[PDB]
Amino acid sequence: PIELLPETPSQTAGPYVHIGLALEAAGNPTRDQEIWNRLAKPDAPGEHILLLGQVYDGNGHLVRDSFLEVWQADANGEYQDAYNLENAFNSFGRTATTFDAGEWTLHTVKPGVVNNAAGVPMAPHINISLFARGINIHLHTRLYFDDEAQANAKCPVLNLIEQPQRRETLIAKRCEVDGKTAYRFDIRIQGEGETVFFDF
Amino acid sequence: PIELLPETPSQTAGPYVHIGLALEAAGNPTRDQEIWNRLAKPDAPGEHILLLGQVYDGNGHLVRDSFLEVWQADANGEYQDAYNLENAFNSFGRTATTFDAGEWTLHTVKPGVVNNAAGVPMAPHINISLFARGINIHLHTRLYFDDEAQANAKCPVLNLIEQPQRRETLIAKRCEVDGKTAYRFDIRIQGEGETVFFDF
Amino acid sequence: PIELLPETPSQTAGPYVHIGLALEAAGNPTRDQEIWNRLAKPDAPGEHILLLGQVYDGNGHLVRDSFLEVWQADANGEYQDAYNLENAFNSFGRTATTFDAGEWTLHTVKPGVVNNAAGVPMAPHINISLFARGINIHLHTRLYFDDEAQANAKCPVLNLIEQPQRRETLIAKRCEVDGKTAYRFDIRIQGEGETVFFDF
Amino acid sequence: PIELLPETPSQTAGPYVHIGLALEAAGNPTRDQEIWNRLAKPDAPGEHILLLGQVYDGNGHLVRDSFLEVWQADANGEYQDAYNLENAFNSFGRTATTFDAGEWTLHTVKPGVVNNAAGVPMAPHINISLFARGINIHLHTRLYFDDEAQANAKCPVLNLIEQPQRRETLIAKRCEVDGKTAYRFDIRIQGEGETVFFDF
Amino acid sequence: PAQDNSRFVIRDRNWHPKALTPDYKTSIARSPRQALVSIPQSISETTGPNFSHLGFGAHDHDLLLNFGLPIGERIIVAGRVVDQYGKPVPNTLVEMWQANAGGRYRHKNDRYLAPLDPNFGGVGRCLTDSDGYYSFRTIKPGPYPWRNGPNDWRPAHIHFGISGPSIATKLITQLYFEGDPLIPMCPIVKSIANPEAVQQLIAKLDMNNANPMDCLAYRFDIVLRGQRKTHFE
Amino acid sequence: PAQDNSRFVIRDRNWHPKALTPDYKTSIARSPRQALVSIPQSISETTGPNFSHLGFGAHDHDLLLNFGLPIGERIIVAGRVVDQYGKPVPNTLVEMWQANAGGRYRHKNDRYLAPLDPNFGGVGRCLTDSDGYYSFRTIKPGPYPWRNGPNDWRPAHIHFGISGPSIATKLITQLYFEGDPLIPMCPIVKSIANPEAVQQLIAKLDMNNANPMDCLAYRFDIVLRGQRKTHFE
Amino acid sequence: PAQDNSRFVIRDRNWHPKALTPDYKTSIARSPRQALVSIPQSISETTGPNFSHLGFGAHDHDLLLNFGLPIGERIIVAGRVVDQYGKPVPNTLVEMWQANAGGRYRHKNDRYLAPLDPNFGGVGRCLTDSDGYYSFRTIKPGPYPWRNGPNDWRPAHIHFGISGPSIATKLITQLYFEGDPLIPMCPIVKSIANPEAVQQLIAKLDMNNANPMDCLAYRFDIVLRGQRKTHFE
Ligand SMILES: O=C(O)Cc1ccc(O)c(O)c1
Ligand SMILES: O=C(O)Cc1ccc(O)c(O)c1
Ligand SMILES: O=C(O)Cc1ccc(O)c(O)c1
Ligand SMILES: O=C(O)Cc1ccc(O)c(O)c1
Ligand SMILES: [Fe+3]
Ligand SMILES: [Fe+3]
Ligand SMILES: [Fe+3]
Ligand SMILES: [Fe+3]
Repeated sequence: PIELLPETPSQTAGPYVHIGLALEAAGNPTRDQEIWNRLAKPDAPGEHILLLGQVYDGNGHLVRDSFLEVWQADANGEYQDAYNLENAFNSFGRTATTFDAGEWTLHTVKPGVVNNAAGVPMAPHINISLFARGINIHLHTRLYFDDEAQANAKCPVLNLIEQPQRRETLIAKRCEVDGKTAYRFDIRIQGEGETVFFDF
Repeated sequence: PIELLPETPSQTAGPYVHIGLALEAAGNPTRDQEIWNRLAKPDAPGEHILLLGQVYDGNGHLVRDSFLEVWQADANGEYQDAYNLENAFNSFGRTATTFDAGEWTLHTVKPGVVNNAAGVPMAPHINISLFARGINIHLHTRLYFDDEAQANAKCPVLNLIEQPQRRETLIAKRCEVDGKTAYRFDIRIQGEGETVFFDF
Repeated sequence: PIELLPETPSQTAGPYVHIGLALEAAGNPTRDQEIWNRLAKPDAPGEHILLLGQVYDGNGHLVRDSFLEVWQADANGEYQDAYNLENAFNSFGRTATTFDAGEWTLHTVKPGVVNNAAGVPMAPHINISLFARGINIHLHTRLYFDDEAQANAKCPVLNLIEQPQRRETLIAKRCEVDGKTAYRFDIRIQGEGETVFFDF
Repeated sequence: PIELLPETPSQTAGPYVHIGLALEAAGNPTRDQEIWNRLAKPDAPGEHILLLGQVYDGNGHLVRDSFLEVWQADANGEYQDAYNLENAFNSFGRTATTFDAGEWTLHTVKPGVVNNAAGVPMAPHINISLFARGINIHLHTRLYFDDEAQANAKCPVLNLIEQPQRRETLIAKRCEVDGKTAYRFDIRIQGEGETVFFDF
Repeated sequence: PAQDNSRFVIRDRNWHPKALTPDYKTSIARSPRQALVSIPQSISETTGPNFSHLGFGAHDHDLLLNFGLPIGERIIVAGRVVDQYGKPVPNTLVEMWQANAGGRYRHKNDRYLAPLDPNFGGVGRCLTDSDGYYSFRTIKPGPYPWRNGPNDWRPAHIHFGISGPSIATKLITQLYFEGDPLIPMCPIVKSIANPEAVQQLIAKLDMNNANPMDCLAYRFDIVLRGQRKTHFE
Repeated sequence: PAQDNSRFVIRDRNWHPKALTPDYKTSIARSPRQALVSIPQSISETTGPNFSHLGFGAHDHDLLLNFGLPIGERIIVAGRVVDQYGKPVPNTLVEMWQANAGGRYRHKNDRYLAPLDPNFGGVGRCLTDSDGYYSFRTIKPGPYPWRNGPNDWRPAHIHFGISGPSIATKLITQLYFEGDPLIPMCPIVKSIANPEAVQQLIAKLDMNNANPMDCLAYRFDIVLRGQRKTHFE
Repeated sequence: PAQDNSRFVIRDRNWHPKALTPDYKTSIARSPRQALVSIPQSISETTGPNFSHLGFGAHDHDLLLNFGLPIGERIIVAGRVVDQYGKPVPNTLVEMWQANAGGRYRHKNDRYLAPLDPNFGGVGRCLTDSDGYYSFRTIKPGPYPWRNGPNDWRPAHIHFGISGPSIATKLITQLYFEGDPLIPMCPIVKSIANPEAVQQLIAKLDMNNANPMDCLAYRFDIVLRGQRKTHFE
């Protein structure tokens, strides 16, 4: 058969990932421009939300050195790939869990609907990549919203998960923080209630 | 790099280990001098205690053919290496679990404090080696006492265990047997409440 | 390590090199345009000079089949790379030693000062490449002028030569030929007074 | 045939030899005890002398980074191998050439006579080992004295040198420095008047 | 907005290190036990951020000046980012981080006894050029002891992060130095089963890229997933 | 009392059998799922008992006389206990146990149909000499059937327990006999991943140590963790 | 006084580097053109100084403290000094010198742009013990660019000087680090014709001698000329 060049192999990010990808967190001076956790500026169209979560290992312990990267469409369900600190909205962000509480936060807007390759609409979702010490190759997942039951039920992606019980692991629970709309998305790397991770 | 002679590979002690190291238990006649579970003669200094416990497998079933070896300092925090049946106190002892009840016992004194290599005092502890059928290479653990919480909190060794909840597995629970001071120390080889095993 | 394609290996120019690069000297008819020893047209700016010299072997005998190539800046310390017979001045020229007297000559102007990579000015010099039978790979040298002692003393290049006495070998001695300013530059390939050859 | 283990191969001392073997010279702080150029203390028996010399390369240039080690008998022609800063005489010394003048000095006493293995007396001599940058493996030589013509003529070692002219290269010329008896011993590594170097 | 015009060659999960590699202790509790769910590529996965307009500072890629001169072996780390087809990946973000010359990281959590270097930070970022070339200037990091086995030491390494054209191509990896005797002993390195895969992680000494009497150079090329146009979909 | 004057070379957990070796059925539920926690060596780990004053019986090491003459092949099992540095381990405790000529153990729990040997116990103990030498006199044990797979047979073996200078060096192992065809089919033997490690478990026939017209001999040397003095601590 | 009781195995001048090795520029003018004159061994050559009574300071052999903690890879350099017969050389002087972590020497004449380390000198001395063992504690030196060819760089190396029992055995050499890609490219290294001789100069990573979570170790054994008693002379 035909063999191409092999992709460079992945390696864990390690516990010091912060010095390189989350300077503040590393407790180091930042540069003029940094990619962080604020995807939308106050004057950005769409419904402003706060996302927050915790990451658990197989023993039920918090993963305090985790690093996450997100990719989502804007409120119009469009991907803004031209990253710029001047934008009112950036489709991409970076976040990490506190060495203390071990919770991550992201300031964004609820994503608009996008169609799959076959033209079927997918429920509003946020693409997540999780990196950390002990993680050889990053994990891919999706965050869906509990208040989008109707859409969620019809998602061509959610429906690829054989066991309905497993689908619930991708649904973020709507809450309120300081009187602001928030959604909680906890990730269980291993064991009971283990979060669905994708390959693509 | 520099390579030394390889150490002889370990093998399971097997289910008949008693024939060689726990004669009485094998149901065989003993020899004049045997190494057993009575580390201290009644006339030995320090706080005389009785230690007892069970060993569980990954299914929560009792391990009735387990063999244990102990090493501890005397009441002055001193290791008495010259093994002699005439001594009032010996630092080394052997014990095994009943084929019936599956409980092991040891008669000794509460160990004194010893300093680590850096000069930091470790909380009073007993070094344990667990052998048994299905165990290819023996397991190393330490027994700590629940009435020494202060020292325990500052132990350089206990503190190397990342998760606080895992440190609890090494703490023996004080009780009384026939009006005598006893500490119960159960070992969970695998699963829920799995005991901390070391490498050194 | 990283290995590139190997450079084509050098070979001696041979004793008949003239047939290809010094037509007139071979005793052959020349072509319309030839690269020769007249770098400057009489109407060229700067101090017009005549350069001449001999080449000696390790026995002190004349090398009468030697071929030389020169590269120098104009009177403004500028390299004119666009070779054209119409230019008043060309940075590149070719010369050769007489099969009889064994002397080479060159008609040019005194070169202006150029700075090294670090921004330090080098004393006025002419870059020379010596080819000839018995010479497997060409020799690199520089011609400096004796009436520029000040600049010479501060040359970053001249100063890389450990022994002061060796630096003298690169200094051409001012004279006059037919009432014209001339500099004599003899090359000793080997032995007593051996000329400094470079690698770069 | 029989082959033993091969001796570790020699390597040049390099130009920085001083940081390790001649701290002062390196321009670094010295330690309490250093092996230097004063073999005898004023109260040492024998005729006190000053040795001095220069080292030349094949181009007749000074070798300013040379390092020499000497070994000689005392005035009684006895080797004092027990090195001690408290001794009135030490058989061993270290010296180096000045980065400036490029001259080395040694303060010692004229050596007594010693017999070869066959019982034949050798003329008073000093054993020298020369180390430096460009020197792959150190050079062995001997320093003899011009005022010991009689002995010199009969030396079993000097007489092993086939050409009488070559023998003169090992004879130090007696002089006076500040009204003190001195001997000059110049070493020519290569070329004209090349000093005799030994293998043993 | 980004558009779904590409497809990426499926990852070879047998080439890459598996999740569960027990010699690397922490991977025990941080690896899923359930199988990964395969999904078709969509705009969500085939797109990613472009960092062309990020405001990079002048010494972003020069660790010798971006934080006195650091103590350690001055080196240049350069290479090219290509896809599995051999096609260059221009205007892509390349980020790196490492320890100092002594194996000490400038991070809260680093308690290794080797001292910090007052003139060294340990972070760099570079956008690849039209030909997919990137380059950094730094000092060669030192081996780092870590609490794994009783005597585990990480080979000198530099952490690399590469974005590529999509979130599908995004990768985090590590560079090792040619000839390091520690390489074959590292549990993290060994997380990779194929010895051939390990070789792709070793930067080669590059004398041709070295600055005489200044600094040495190492070549490190990175291959991202092959990008192709959709067909008969 | 004992003193913290030594350090022991770290164990190679890839040389020794791993905890979970599924073909050896019982190991499934008796192997930890959490990684071992590595700890620095202290006086606790670098010291151990000295059995020099233990009151050994005169026939402690002679299985022929320590329990009629047993039926089976009369053999001497001798060897030396050294450390990884090749240094002898004198005055150390070596204990052994085994079955009779028929594969029957003198143990309650042994219900194998082969009968017991009235003149055979199957236990011995020996304290190595100044040179690290030990020796036992016994009869060659027979293969033993066990409930693992439906037709598993343990090769003839002798169980060994060695103390060494500390609890850090203490070891339990098994000796196998040169040329035994069962060796390579045993699930327990197979717990050892490296064929080279298995080789260390095989006693070689030693005609030089045999007593003509009496008994054969087998040589079994044991290597305990290398011991070194502390330095720059 | 010393006495003529020994004879030393003649040096193999084909094993050692020759005088004239043109790739190493400076050797051109610093090599004799006349043949060396062979001479029989006498008391002059078979004796040498004993340094047993030299007053060594406490940190003579510890470069980490003998001059703040230096920046660089903390390592231990240990080994044994033996003769060609394999016999140890006790109470012998071993001296060493090197550059800092960045390739900078603390010497007037060093103009390399890498900076000096305020806490590092670069000199050590150690007297071997009864078994011929020596040990040093320092930081791994960095490669050093030098004016030879236009792009020559010395591999990381440590200069060693060893006295031995006589002036006949005295030697100056250099230690190189296992796996250094620069080794085979060095004109000084290449002064040695036999590849097998080059191997004796490469210190091997010694994990067994390493101080966990502290510093690594390298093993470097030195062989001096064989010493024998005179016979039928
Ligand atoms: O704990 C781990 O995951 C291994 C490890 C530790 C420190 C590092 O800097 C690193 O790159 C990898
Ligand atoms: O069940 C097991 O662990 C295998 C086994 C059985 C009997 C033995 O004597 C023995 O040495 C090993
Ligand atoms: O004398 C020599 O250098 C050899 C030689 C002779 C004639 C040639 O044409 C030639 O190419 C080379
Ligand atoms: O010039 C030379 O002889 C080569 C060289 C230069 C500097 C050094 O430190 C060294 O050890 C060797
Ligand atoms: Fe790292
Ligand atoms: Fe058995
Ligand atoms: Fe030709
Ligand atoms: Fe050097």
